[PDB]
Amino acid sequence: TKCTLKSFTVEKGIYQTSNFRVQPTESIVRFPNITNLCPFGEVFNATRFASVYAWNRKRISNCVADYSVLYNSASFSTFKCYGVSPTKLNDLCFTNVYADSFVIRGDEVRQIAPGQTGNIADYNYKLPDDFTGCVIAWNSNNLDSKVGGNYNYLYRLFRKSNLKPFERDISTEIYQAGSTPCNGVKGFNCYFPLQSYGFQPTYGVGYQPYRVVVLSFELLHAPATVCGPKKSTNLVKNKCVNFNFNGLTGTGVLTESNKKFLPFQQFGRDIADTTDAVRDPQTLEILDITPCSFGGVSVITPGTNTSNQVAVLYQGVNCTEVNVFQTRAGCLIGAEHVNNSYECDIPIGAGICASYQTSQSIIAYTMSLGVENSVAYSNNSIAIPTNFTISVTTEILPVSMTKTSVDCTMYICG
Amino acid sequence: AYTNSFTRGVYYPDKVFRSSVLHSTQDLFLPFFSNVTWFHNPVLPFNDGVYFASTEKSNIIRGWIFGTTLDSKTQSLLIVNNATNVVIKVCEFQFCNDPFLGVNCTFEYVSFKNLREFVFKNIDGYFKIYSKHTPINLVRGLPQGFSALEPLVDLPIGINITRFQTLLAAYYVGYLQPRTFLLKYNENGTITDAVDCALDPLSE
Amino acid sequence: DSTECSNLLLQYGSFCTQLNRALTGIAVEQDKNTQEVFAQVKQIYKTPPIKDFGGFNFSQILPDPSKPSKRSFIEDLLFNKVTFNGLTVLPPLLTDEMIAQYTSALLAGTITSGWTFGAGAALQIPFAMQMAYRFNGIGVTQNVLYENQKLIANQFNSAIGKIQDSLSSTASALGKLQDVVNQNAQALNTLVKQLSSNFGAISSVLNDILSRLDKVEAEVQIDRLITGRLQSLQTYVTQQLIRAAEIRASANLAATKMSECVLGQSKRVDFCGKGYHLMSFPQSAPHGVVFLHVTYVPAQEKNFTTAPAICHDGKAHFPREGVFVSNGTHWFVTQRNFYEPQIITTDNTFVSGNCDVVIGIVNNTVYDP
Amino acid sequence: QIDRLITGRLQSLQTYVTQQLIRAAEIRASANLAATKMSECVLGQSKRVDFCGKGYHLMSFPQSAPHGVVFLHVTYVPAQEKNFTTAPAICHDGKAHFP
Amino acid sequence: DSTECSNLLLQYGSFCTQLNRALTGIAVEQDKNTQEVFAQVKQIYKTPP
Ligand SMILES: *[C@@H]1O[C@H](CO)[C@@H](O)[C@H](O)[C@H]1NC(C)=O
Ligand SMILES: *[C@@H]1O[C@H](CO)[C@@H](O)[C@H](O)[C@H]1NC(C)=O
Ligand SMILES: *[C@@H]1O[C@H](CO)[C@@H](O)[C@H](O)[C@H]1NC(C)=O
Ligand SMILES: *[C@@H]1O[C@H](CO)[C@@H](O)[C@H](O)[C@H]1NC(C)=O
Ligand SMILES: *[C@@H]1O[C@H](CO)[C@@H](O)[C@H](O)[C@H]1NC(C)=O
Ligand SMILES: *[C@@H]1O[C@H](CO)[C@@H](O)[C@H](O)[C@H]1NC(C)=O
Ligand SMILES: *[C@@H]1O[C@H](CO)[C@@H](O)[C@H](O)[C@H]1NC(C)=O
Ligand SMILES: *[C@@H]1O[C@H](CO)[C@@H](O)[C@H](O)[C@H]1NC(C)=O
Ligand SMILES: *[C@@H]1O[C@H](CO)[C@@H](O)[C@H](O)[C@H]1NC(C)=O
Ligand SMILES: *[C@@H]1O[C@H](CO)[C@@H](O)[C@H](O)[C@H]1NC(C)=O
Ligand SMILES: *[C@@H]1O[C@H](CO)[C@@H](O)[C@H](O)[C@H]1NC(C)=O
Ligand SMILES: *[C@@H]1O[C@H](CO)[C@@H](O)[C@H](O)[C@H]1NC(C)=O
Ligand SMILES: *[C@@H]1O[C@H](CO)[C@@H](O)[C@H](O)[C@H]1NC(C)=O
Repeated sequence: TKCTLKSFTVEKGIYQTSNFRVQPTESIVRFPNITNLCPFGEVFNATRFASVYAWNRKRISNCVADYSVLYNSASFSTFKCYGVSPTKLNDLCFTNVYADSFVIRGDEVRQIAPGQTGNIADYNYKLPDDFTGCVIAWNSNNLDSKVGGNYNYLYRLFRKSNLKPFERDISTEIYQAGSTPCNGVKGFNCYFPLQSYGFQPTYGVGYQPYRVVVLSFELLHAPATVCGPKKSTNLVKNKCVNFNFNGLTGTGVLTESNKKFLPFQQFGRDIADTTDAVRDPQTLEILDITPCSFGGVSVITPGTNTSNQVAVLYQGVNCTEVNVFQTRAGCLIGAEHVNNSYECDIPIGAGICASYQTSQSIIAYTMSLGVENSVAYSNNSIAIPTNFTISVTTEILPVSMTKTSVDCTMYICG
Repeated sequence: AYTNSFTRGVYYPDKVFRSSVLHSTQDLFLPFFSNVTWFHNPVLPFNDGVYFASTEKSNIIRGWIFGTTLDSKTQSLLIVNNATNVVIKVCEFQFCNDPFLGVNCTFEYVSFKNLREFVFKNIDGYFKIYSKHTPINLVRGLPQGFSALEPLVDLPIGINITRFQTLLAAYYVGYLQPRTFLLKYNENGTITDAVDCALDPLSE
Repeated sequence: DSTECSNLLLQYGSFCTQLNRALTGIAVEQDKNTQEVFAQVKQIYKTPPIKDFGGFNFSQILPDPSKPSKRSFIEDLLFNKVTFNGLTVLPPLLTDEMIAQYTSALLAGTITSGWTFGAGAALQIPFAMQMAYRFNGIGVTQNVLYENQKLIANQFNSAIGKIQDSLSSTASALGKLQDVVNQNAQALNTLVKQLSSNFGAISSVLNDILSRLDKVEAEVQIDRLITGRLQSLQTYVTQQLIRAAEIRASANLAATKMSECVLGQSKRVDFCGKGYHLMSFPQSAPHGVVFLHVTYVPAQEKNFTTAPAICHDGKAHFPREGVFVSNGTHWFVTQRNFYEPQIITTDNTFVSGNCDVVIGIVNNTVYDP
Repeated sequence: QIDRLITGRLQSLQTYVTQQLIRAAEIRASANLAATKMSECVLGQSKRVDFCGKGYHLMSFPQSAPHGVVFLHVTYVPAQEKNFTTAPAICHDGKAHFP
Repeated sequence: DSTECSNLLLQYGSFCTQLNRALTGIAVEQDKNTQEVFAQVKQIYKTPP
């Protein structure tokens, strides 16, 4: 109160010094039952796999991409994400993702990077120098390798010009190495463009087959149909909480309710736009929202020139949220409840007043309007005054203010 | 040919419950007492969006196509009822100049005594659909009365549309406009009445 | 309670404190207005168990002991017919039950003791004699009441009956009180609806700005919502300061009609309702007061010939109180506000000068008793 | 930067002048009441109940005060009552006498 | 009467509507002030010839 008034002496009264506010006891986040997981497992667990000159692709869309199912798995001999850290991918969204996927020897996996050069990068699958997406790879000698050599996997050795970013070329066209004519068939200066690693179980790790998947992301004018999955908390009723239902943030005492939303409706609003209810997106009950309790805090005080005791009123607050006494004006703390009644010293509200009285303490009581008097009326009785008092009554009226004037140009600038 | 729309074609404007209240909103509604084009079929413009309705229980009105060309050069919505539920695709179909039913790609989905009413509108990459099915006692005109269409689907397809057509006995078509409407919600939170604020000085 | 916004709002300085100090000033005035209107009486007077008020029937305006609160019958009609974004409504200091104890005290004083409970301690007087001295205060001689007391009581009881029917017939009778409720509701709904507005910011949702943008870009958008919401509050507080000055001007008028019409008998023409004022009764209503102003209205005139003076033995006689009239041929003196003709006499009249001077004087006989 | 100080200081000065225009209307209403109390209570004898203090008004005296006026209202208060029996009229020779 | 400005003015919300509503309250009150002063009298009395 002394700080509120910028004074060391406080005169008798009731002073609002602060605002009370129940703080949110915990945070709630709620989204619908996590469903339509993106089908990455159809690629990473495939029996067959692509030759790198003719890589496989699938358009991943309209699904939740749980990248943590990928990056939590220590199975991957490489897991490089470009522009973004892998853990952040469970938060982000994209228009589509593509599983650009193939087999090569373990050494040539070094060519799978933004702006790389070499047989794979330039003649089979090119990544742009500013890529964004994840290169993922693992050793597949347990799947893609054969006694005497698996010659079915192929890479392009020869091309006349490099493939552009994400460009593809299946052609078996003969590489003409000079002025020598080739007529579409193999020969001297006329070499076949596709070649094999011939994978054998005896190979060293640089020659052993590796499976590769590059998760190519995109974001277009079309909406972000692929997103990292949102987690949900437990749900709380009859406590003040911070909350988020779908995209609707707030803070309040959530409760059950009898309101009957239509089957497509998600939020309730009161007359002046304020949210009054929400459907929980997992179990489709209607929660009432009411704000967390708040109100002015007022210090009831006799003057500091008479006592240092005070009593405190939490205006419009129930004592369960905060002698301790529940008035209709608010929870009142440090004032004695009294069954007598008196004239008002300090007003509290809703018929309550408080005063400093008898050992002396602050008391709070229902105010007295005056002494009751049954007037002695009867159809033949009159009272007549036998004497008088002249009485002099001081009445005080204000008549004029202090005459301020301001030069606004000197106040504003100077 | 044409008929008067009366008070048909209101739909729930947002996914929000409100009750015993009058709410004022601006959106692509069918204007009150506007003309609807009447048919027993031609390709039509789409503008900002379309109200469509029919007297139908034979299921001869099978579906719709939406796009610009409606043919091969670019993506095109196909929406069809398979006599069990709705089926949807958006691929660049090389389908006919006038297709009917006998009596790369980016999205796909699967779901008289009566009037069936629909609204289709496309905003910021979402194709909205709303509908209602209701009993009637009149053969020719739209039924003079009021009931509000409810959202079916909210399809995130990311496509541009300027024309549409119907895959084939009355049906009726009307373009939506950015009117202001005042909507009356009852205790159940249903829109039970509406006022078109532009219609006349009493409605203002 | 967004901390990013709250830290910016500190830079606007004392604006927020002077809004609360202004709204607190208005809140104290509402209790001061309510005190100055109703708390004019030093004691809680109460009516006797018997109701021998000379045939007048106050039952429709005295307290009902059976009601859940001690309001009168007409105060129940009046209480029936009027009908959290950091906002709090505060309760009044006097509850509606305490306001009904003051209207009871004012009314029970007025009925049992007349004007006297305003001037001092209440002095009992029989109600027919109180009405006789309220008649005598409007220039109608007191016998005009006592000779017509049953008629006057029946007209009063009937006129009180019409107030129930009038207040039951339409809520539009309480229009001034219901308007004062509707304006405060309209002002708060407008203050709350302004939270939905953008004020040129990217979004009107404060946590949404803090999600779309990084710190310095978000801060530049939040300062638009702070400016627009601060201007929205300054507009509301300015409008409530003007509306409270308008209600204080009305509360000072109600405190004056309490002091002058209820605690006394006004001679201020049309101040305490039309007609000559007899008395009035206060009844409470939500956010206001209702006065039932009882007034004498003169109602069945006759034309008479008149003269300013009469000659006798060359002396010009003038009426002491009242006016001369002719009953076609005979001459009489009557009181001014009610036809009660008497023979002209040396004690009905006084003499000045002689018949030469007065314009319009007539010749007659003054009877010397 | 200076346009932010000009905007804030100008809105700060508009807030002061608005509240002073409203406060001047409160003090004008009080000065018109005080001028009326001087015309009716001091220069006259008011019959307006409780206008010039409690009791029946005899006279009042103005005293000045800083920014105001103080009236010493002098009033008759009736002070020592007795109960009496009473009647509206007195019958004599079959005719009613009234006071 | 410029549309490019009017669309920005809508972003300030209810300020425009409450300014029109305040001045309409000023305007309607002037006829009340004039009725309260002069229309004290129930009939149009005439002086004799
Ligand atoms: C979510 O899963 C729970 C499992 O108990 C089930 O009760 C609930 O109906 C499901 N909700 C949705 C929207 O699928
Ligand atoms: C109030 O202050 C004055 C001056 O300091 C002092 O004389 C007086 O005793 C104080 N009041 C009480 C009740 O002590
Ligand atoms: C206060 O809060 C408790 C618990 O919420 C509740 O039982 C009680 O009814 C509330 N009201 C009062 C006046 O105690
Ligand atoms: C006040 O009154 C209540 C109800 O009669 C009673 O329970 C309580 O003991 C009383 N307290 C005091 C201090 O008189
Ligand atoms: C009247 O009151 C005065 C004091 O005010 C007292 O002296 C006097 O005796 C009383 N009685 C009469 C009849 O004067
Ligand atoms: C509206 O339709 C009616 C037929 O139902 C037609 O007579 C009228 O000309 C049409 N008006 C317009 C403006 O289309
Ligand atoms: C909804 O409509 C039904 C119709 O029978 C009615 O019983 C009910 O009271 C209404 N309100 C709610 C909230 O259900
Ligand atoms: C007073 O009026 C009420 C309602 O008209 C009536 O019930 C009551 O009996 C009346 N009292 C007397 C004493 O006539
Ligand atoms: C009084 O007499 C005149 C005679 O011309 C007449 O016009 C007028 O209506 C009469 N008024 C009453 C109240 O009888
Ligand atoms: C009044 O005048 C008429 C004739 O004008 C006369 O008959 C009557 O007796 C007189 N007295 C009364 C009391 O009417
Ligand atoms: C009264 O008025 C009439 C008409 O103006 C006139 O004839 C008559 O002489 C007047 N008498 C007096 C005494 O003024
Ligand atoms: C009144 O009487 C005197 C005689 O006593 C006479 O001269 C005079 O003319 C009379 N006046 C009238 C108005 O009749
Ligand atoms: C008058 O009579 C009443 C009857 O109850 C009594 O209380 C009172 O003391 C008497 N005297 C005076 C001066 O009022």
